[PDB]
This record gives sequence, C-alpha cells and structure tokens, in this order.
Amino acid sequence: LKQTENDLKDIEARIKEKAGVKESDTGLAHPLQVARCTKIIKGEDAKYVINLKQIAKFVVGLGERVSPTDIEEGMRVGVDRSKYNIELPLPPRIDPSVTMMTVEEKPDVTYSDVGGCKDQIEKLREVVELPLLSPERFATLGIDPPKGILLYGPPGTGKTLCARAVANRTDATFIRVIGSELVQKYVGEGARMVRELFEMARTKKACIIFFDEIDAVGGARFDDGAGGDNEVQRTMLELITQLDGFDPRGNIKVMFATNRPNTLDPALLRPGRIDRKVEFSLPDLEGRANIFRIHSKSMSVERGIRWELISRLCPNSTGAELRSVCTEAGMFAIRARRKVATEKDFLKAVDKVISGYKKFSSTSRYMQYN
Amino acid sequence: GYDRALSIFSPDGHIFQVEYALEAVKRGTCAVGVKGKNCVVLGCERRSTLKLQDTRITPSKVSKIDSHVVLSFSGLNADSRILIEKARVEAQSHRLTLEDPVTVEYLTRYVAGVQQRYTQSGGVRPFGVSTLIAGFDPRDDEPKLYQTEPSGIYSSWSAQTIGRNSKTVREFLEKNYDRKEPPATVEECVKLTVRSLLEVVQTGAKNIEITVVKPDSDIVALSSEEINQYVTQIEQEKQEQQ
Amino acid sequence: NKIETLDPALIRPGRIDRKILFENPDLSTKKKILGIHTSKMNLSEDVNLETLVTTKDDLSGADIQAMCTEAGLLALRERRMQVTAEDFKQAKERVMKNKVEENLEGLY
Amino acid sequence: KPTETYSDVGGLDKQIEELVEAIVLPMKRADKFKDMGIRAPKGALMYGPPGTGKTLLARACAAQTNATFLKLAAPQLVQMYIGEGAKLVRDAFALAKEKAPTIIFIDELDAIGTKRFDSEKSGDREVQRTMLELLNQLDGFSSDDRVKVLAATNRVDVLDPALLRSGRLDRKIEFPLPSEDSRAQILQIHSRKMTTDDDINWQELARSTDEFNGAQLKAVTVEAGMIALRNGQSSVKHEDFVEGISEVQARKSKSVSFYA
Amino acid sequence: DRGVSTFSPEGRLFQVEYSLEAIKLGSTAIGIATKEGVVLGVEKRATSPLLESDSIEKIVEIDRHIGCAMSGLTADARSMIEHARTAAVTHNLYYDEDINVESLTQSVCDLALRFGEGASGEERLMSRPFGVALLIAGHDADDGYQLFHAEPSGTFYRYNAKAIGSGSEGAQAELLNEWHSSLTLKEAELLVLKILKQVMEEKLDENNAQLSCITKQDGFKIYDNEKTAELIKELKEKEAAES
Repeated sequence: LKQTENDLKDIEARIKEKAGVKESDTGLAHPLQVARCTKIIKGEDAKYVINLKQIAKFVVGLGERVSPTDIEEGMRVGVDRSKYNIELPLPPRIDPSVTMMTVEEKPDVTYSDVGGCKDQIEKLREVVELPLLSPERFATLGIDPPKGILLYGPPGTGKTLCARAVANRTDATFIRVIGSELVQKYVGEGARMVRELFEMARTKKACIIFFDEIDAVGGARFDDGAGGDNEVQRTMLELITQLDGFDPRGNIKVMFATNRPNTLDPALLRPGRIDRKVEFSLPDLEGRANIFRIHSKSMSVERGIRWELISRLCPNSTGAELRSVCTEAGMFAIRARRKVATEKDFLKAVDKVISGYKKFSSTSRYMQYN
Repeated sequence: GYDRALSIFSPDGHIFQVEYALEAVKRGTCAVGVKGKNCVVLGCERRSTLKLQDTRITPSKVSKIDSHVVLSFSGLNADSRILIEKARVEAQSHRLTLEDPVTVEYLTRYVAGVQQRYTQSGGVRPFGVSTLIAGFDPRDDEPKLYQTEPSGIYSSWSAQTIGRNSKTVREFLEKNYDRKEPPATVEECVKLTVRSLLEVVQTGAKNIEITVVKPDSDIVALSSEEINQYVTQIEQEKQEQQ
Repeated sequence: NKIETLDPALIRPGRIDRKILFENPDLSTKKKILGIHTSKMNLSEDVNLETLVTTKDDLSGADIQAMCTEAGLLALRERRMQVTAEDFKQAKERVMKNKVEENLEGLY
Repeated sequence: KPTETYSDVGGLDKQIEELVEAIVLPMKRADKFKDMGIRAPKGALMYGPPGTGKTLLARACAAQTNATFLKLAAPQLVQMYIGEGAKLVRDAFALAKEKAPTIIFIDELDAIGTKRFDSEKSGDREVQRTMLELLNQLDGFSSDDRVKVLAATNRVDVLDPALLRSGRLDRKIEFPLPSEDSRAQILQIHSRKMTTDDDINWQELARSTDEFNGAQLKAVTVEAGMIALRNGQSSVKHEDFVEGISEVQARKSKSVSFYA
Repeated sequence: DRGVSTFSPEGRLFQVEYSLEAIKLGSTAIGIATKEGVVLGVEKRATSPLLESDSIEKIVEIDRHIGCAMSGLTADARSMIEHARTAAVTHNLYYDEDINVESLTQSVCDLALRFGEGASGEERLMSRPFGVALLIAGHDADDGYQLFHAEPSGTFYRYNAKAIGSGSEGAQAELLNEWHSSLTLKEAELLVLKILKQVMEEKLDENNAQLSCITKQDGFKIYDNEKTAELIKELKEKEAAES
C-alpha cells in the first residue's frame, strides 16, 4: 500500500502545486500542437494575445516586450503553425506536437563482422565520434566531418549489425524512423510531421537518427509515377530542404539503409547529402578469421581444434553466414548430444549449411549498379 | 540465327544452368550400377505406376554403343537420346578411321565434349543429362564406371549411382561392398544391387529392371521372377533376433 | 506453396533456419497416417486398410480426411457406424480425379 | 545579407549577366523599360546539383539587391486539404506586394512539378491550380517591384510550353559540364578556408577531373584534409588534393586481377 | 540481367573479374620451376571413399618437353587439347622444333581467350572466359625452364613460383621466402608436399594428390602411385628430423 500513503504528502503538496496555479486562476486549468489559451486575460503594443483555433484567430505584428511576466493563462504560447514566435517571456516553443516518435535507450549491439570492417568502421567513427573528440582540427585545417552516408548490401548479413553496434558507442540520443510506414495518406504526414523531428534535431543536441527503408522513399522514375507516390517522392525532396538552406553537421547525422546503392533517384544520390558511402561486400578469408573467434569466445570448444582447415571449406561469405555454421553446429550438440564443439561438427556444418542447407535463395546477381 | 549466348557466367560461380541440370536427375528415375571382375551390372527403375506396356516394346534406358558396351543412364529423355546417336556415329567414326573400337575413356569425353560446347559456346543451351557410362575395352574384360556431369566433369567410380535419394542408397554400398575386393560370381553383383533397389521404388517390382553387361556381345536382362528370389533372403536373417 | 522467389528478401542468414517440403510418403508412412485415422473409426472387419496402400498415387492426410468423410456420409445415410468396401474405392477416385494431377512426365 | 555573393559563386557569370537584365534592373530603373514597353519577368528557372548554384545562387541575389528573402518549399505547397496551399498563392503575393521588396523562392520544384500529361493529375487537384493561379495572376499582381517569383529544382523532367512569356519564367538554366578553367574557379571558393603548402597547380588538378560538378568538387577539398588526419600533417599539400580523388565517391577504389 | 557489354566502373568485364571465384572452388595446385626440372602437382582430395583416382587426369601433357595442369572446372581444360596441343603440333608441322615457352603461352593466349556477344568471322559464342586455372611450364632451348600460368582473366605473367587455387592466399605468402635460386629438384619435392600438408584438409595420400615433373631429357613424366607413396614416406621422415 505505497500509493495509499504517498497521496498523504502529495495532497498536502497539491496545494503547494496549486500555489503555482494561484498565479492565474482564470479559465479553470512544453509540448503543444498549436498555441492555445483561454482569452489570455494577462496578455506600439503592450499586451500580447494571440490564439489559433476554430474560434477567434488572432495575429499581432509587433512583440518582443514584457507584458505577461513569463507564463500566462493556458501556459501554451510559442512555436506552432510556424510563422509564430513568442520568445522574450521564457517560451515553451519549438516543442514536439502530437505525433508518433520511436525513442529507445542503449541499443546495445556487440561486434559482428570485423573482417572487411577494419578501416570501414573507422569511416563510421569519423562521422559521429570524430567531432566529439578533437573539433579544433576542423577549424584549423578547414575540413568538416561527413554527415550523410549510405548503406547498401544484402539484408543484414553483418552490415546492419555493424550499424547498430557503432551507434551504441556514440553515447547520444538514438531515434529510429523507417520509410515503409512513412507513406500513410495525408500530405505532410510523411514530410511536415517528420520535419518537426528535423526541426527538433537543431533544438535538442546530441541526437542521432538513422533513416531506414529508403526504398519506400526514394527511387528512380521514368513516367514520373503512376500516382500515389508523389508524396513518397516529395518526402525525398523534403529531406533536401533541411539540408538546402542551412543546417549544422555537428549534432545531426544522416544514414540510409537499402539493398542496392543506385536504386534511388540519381539526383538524390548526388553528393552533399551523402559525403561518404559504405561499400559492403564479401571480404577476404583471413580477415573473417576473427569472426570464428568472436563466436567462440563465449562458446566452449575442444582444445586442439584447427580453424585453418575449417575456413577452407567456407568460400567468401559474410559475418552472419558464418554464425549460421555455428548455429547448426550448436544443433549438432542437441540431437547427436556433443559435450563441446568439435572439429568434425564444424567441418560437416559447412557442407551441411552452405552446401547442404543453403542451396538456392541467396543474393548474388542482384547488385551491380543500376 | 541467335548470335548471343543462352548462358551467363556467375559472379560467385553459382550458374543457373548448372543448378537445375543436376536436379533433372533428382526429378527422374534412379540408375543403379556396380562394377565387377568379368562383367558389370546396371540396374534401373520406372516412375510410372500402372504399366500397360512391355519392357521390349518400349525402351527406356537401354542403349548400345559398341558390341560389348551397353550404356544406360538417366538424366532426361529427349536430350539424352541426342547424345546417344552422336556417340554411335562417333563410335562408327573410329571404325571409319581407327578401325578399332574406342575405349570407354573417350566415350565419356565425347559425351562431355558435346556438353562442353553447350556450357562454353552460345546459341545453344546445355542439358540436364548425366550419363553413367560402362562397358569394356577391346581384348579387355575389366569394366569401367564414369559419372558424367552436365558441366563436363567426369570421374571413375565403382558403386556410384544417380537418381532420387541415390546419395543415401550409395552409403549402403560404401561399407558392405568392398571396392578392393570385388565379387566373382555374376549373380553376386545382383544380390547387392537388388537390396539397393528396394530403398527407393520399394514395391511395384514391375518397374524394376536389371541389365547385366557381359563380354563377347552378350546382354542378360533379368525378369521379375529372378529378382524375387533374392527378396526372400533379405528377410531371413534380418528379422531374426540373435 | 512456393516461397523460393519469396525467401531471400526476408529469411536472412541465421535469424530463421528451417526448410520443410512436402514429401511423398513411403509404405511405412502411409500406414501410420491411415491406420491412426481409423482408431475411432469403425468399418467392415473383412476389409484391410493396407490393401489400397500398396498401389496409390500421392494421397496425404488431407486426401484421407475427405475419403473418410465422403465414405462416412454414404454409410450414415443408412444409419450405420460401419462403412462398406464400395465406398472406399468410390471416395478415392473423386479425390484423385480432381486435386491430384501430374505433369504427365514419364521415364526421365 | 547572406555571406554568399558573386565571389562565393563561379561559372554562373554567364547566367548572372543575363539575370541582371531580368530581376536587378527593373527593381531600380524602370525608365528605359517603360519607353520600349518591355515588361521584365519576375524570375527564371534553373536545375542542377547544389553547391554550384541554385540555393547558394538564389540567396546571393538577395544580398546584392538588398531585399527581403522569403523562401517557401514546393513540397510544403501541397497539403492534405482542398486548396490549402493553393489559397496561399494569392496570400503569398499579397504579403509580398504590400510589405517590402522580396523574391519568392521555390525549393525543389519537382515536388509540385511531377505531373506530365498523364491522367494521374486528377489525384492532386491543388497542384495544377497552384501552377495555373501562378501564371495567370502575374499581370494582375504586376506594376510594382515588391513581388518576384523564382523557382529551382535538381532536375526538370517536365516540359511545359506555357511557361514561356515575357512575364513568366524566362531563363531555363542547365548547369553545363565545367571545363578545366571552370573547375579551377569552383575549387578556389572552397579552398579559401583551407591552409595549403602553395605547391598546388590549379591547371594540373583540373585536367585529371572530368565531368565533376561543384557538388563533387566540394567533396575533394573536404576529404583532402581527412587523408592528412591519419598522417598528422599540419596542412594539406598538392598530393593530398590528388588523394581526394583516391577517396571513394565515383568508385575510384582498388580491386584485384589486372593490377595489384 | 542486361547486356554482357556492360563494363565495371573501372572499365572491365564482369565475367573477367568474377572468374577468380570459380578457381577457389577447384583444386589447389602449386607449380615450381627449379634449376633442375620443373615441379608439377595438384590435389585430388576425395569426393567419396569409393572414388578412384586412376582414371581422373588433373594434369595433362601438351608436348613431351612441356607440361600442363588445371585448377577449376574440367570443361575448359579440354578446349586447349584442340588448341594448345594443336598449336604445338602446328609448330612442329612448320618449324619442326620445340616451341619456346615464352612464345607458346602468348600463342595459346590468342587461342585461349576469344569471346564476346557475337561476331561473324571470329567465334565469340563462348560466354564464360575461363572456368579453370591452367598452368604452362616447360624448357626453352635458349633461356631455360619457364613457369607460366593461364589466368582465368586471360592474361599471362612470368612466375618464378606460382600458387593457384583456394589456398593461394596463404601458400603464396610464405612461398616468397621458400623459393630460392639455389632450390634444386630433390629439395623442391619435399617442399611442395610440406606446403600442401597445411593446405590439404585430409591425410596425405597417394589418391588425394597427383604430382609430376618436366625433364629436359626424358620429358614430362608422371609420378606413379608406388613412386608417389615413396615421396610421402620421405616427407614424414623429413618433418620429424627438422626439430
């Protein structure tokens, strides 16, 4: 019965909370959709009363002086509709309106494919981590860190796994927005509503947002669409507007995801909204030898096993495809009931998984340029 | 005619033409064979259930190249007979030139040689035909077994078979059947062959056909009565608990 | 039915590993499928359930579900819990002559 | 008054020479125009990759003419309701006409500019009315200096014969492929804040580049210092600018076989 | 997909750049040309315990004084039997002598790589340029032993010591310090088998590999299974005496 006795001190403090309400007691009783108050009784020009709603739409040309002495009446005055700025009396302005935002904390992902990502992750570190360490080298040399970056390749073979792993070491705000749900219906639901997230990115610093599912946003057109994809294409152009006139690159990052690099609008892929591109392909053999180690760090393996002959059975592959070999190898200890992971389990798994199980249904010829 | 090529080389080496050319044998009937000392035995089956025909009136896998060489395989039907007639003309081509019968080694190369132009040159698509080639050499009683892949890859074998679930059936002959110690009596090769034929077709022995290749231009095709003689011996000591 | 073209946009290497395809049952599997369906079923003791199992073309548990119901409704018209032998072959034909059709590919 | 001026742009002096006779001149002296009855247009049309022009170009015109800068994006014109942005057409012109001289800019015209002739134009009826209200009202809203209509985008895939008039869009500007001396003047803009060793030859680097617009030329100067980041150099050199080409943009990276 | 005439962003064909993946799927082979003879060898491995290695030829002979090998699909290995072997006899048909290994390789490369979409005079009908890595070695009447290779891309280069196959990445790395100008024939016989031991996934066997040599007198001579087993026993006695 904690909540039972918690209200004992809270109801007594509710009057203390009401003491702040005692400033304005009129009209009965900071994120806002549109700025709305009741009559704004408090308030050249002295008092300032503006409201936008179905009744009594107000507008004032002047401002920037103290009528209200900070908050007044309905407490909501500030940025809405754009066009409207009350700044001088401690504004609750540029605040997220009613919308759908996905905000999580600590997207913890460990290392997946280090085989070809040795110097490839360093390019990702030069995006976010670089301005957070030695910003003085940017003003002296005259160079700026990359903002936009593109991810292309097979669907999450250790490419996407690396994208979520580096973001965990950034220690900043992580927000995931996709492109599939972005369509919706109303014009502006996929652009103006997301523009509020882009406008807040300049307000709240230390924010990192990964743009997802760009195939549902961009893409090349010939007949200029069959209809219904115009807003899909206008959202592509709305992303350009935030990068068009002005934008800081310090606290704002741009990263895409797709299966092929050039499937977007060839004008969209033009540089300046993408400074660098992530080239993701099948790395060499000895480079992926650390992948077999990472999965075996927490895995009990018989001492004396030789990984040299195991890697020979496996041709060029990715990080996730190597875990599938150990995944079925873990199933070899289920049915056949092996104590630990042996060499015969790994040598057979490559022929069991890649040769035996995998067979068809893989991405091979589906990426050239386009 | 068609100037381009009907095949495209693969980035990783996975070629659409190589893909479904092997599964053409997986869709078709199995061809079972085993070598021997003085002879070689080649068995087979049939996919059709209801049989209104006779074995003699309708040929299936039965084909002949040299007098003592009987060549039986299943990769396909129509594309399979094209390589047979070209091999018979080639077999005659050695009689029009070398005057002597060609060895089994080149008979495998010629079948893969035509398949070589399919995978290499354009204007014509490859087949799904995979031939198990057998027979003897002139003045030689030692048989040969060559597994011809549609990509032009061949190798020497003994108990190898191709067809539906033939990789598992061959595992039965990887232990009990010893390649270092081949059997002597001709009927000994049939005892191990019939036991391997019951793992696929099971009942419906009318579809089971056995073709024994013998030297001096002799071919013996076993009937359904002689096959049932070895079926009883399978359940004799197997059902008894020692 | 066929996920082939559908598969490698989704499955990914190692999130979901399963492959299960429809297999033609052998002599042993067909006995366990048809024999267990008859556990609660009653029929003529002079008819063997394995008679039609020897020679048959691709009849799975779905094909047997109708052959039990079709033959059951014919015997239920006379109000009897047992089904005669004539309804066994009559129910197999109309199921084999409708959904079951091959590609007419022989030999090979 | 933005920092972008005629010195911060290059290669557009051919179009700017024709732009002054469109916007700048009638803004001040109307004497020579009224004698010949020539009504100058309120703007022009341009398309191409940014960094060479467009955005930075349109903003530079507001600094030279010293007028109010009013910018409204094209995808923001189309709305979810009926004529929500189309009603703002006369609204945008009424504010521009009454208060101060200004130049209205359109960002990414393709947003309201993807139609062509097909039958899907009935999907959004507010788009075409916005364009037709724009063209027919230029004569009624004319006779002042305080309203100027300017549009820009990345590429124009829609050819409209009705956009050609003395009062309508005059210039169709396609960014040409910059030549040797043209790419040199563009690189001089982004190298003003760069610290070099004075070993660089401008005509030497432009010959190795082919069909690289200012958007791609800007990435060369930015990625040049990143090569010296791992080397610990105090300033970029002539080789570092060549290493900017070695950076992966156009697929200049290495491979196997014929070279190793 | 699209037309074969499509190049890479560097201006190269796709089938040429992608021809290196079919080599790793083949057999690992390392040729070496020493001062005495030229060491040739391949790896048969096994596809099954019942596989017979007697009738399979992964090492061919174009002419007596030269030799050849293959790593890859066996289809293109027979294309040079009607081309490289024919050109070697064509040389004896005209100039009646041993063709130079330096000239033969470039002469074979003319008959080796021909392809495209289509052409009337020349035959471009071949789709894949090469599916196999062919080795070219022999003895020159002027210079001496020359070890060359036919690449799946179609080019040719002078190789003092060449390593092909899937294990060519780890074998050629150590091969730099292993190959010397003082390396003789007998010293190179146990050197190849020692390198192939780290390559081969199974136990060294007479049926799992095939080796040969090129002699300036006797010519190309294969190592019989009885002779190959002798080199295997000499390797086990040599490795035990290294420490």
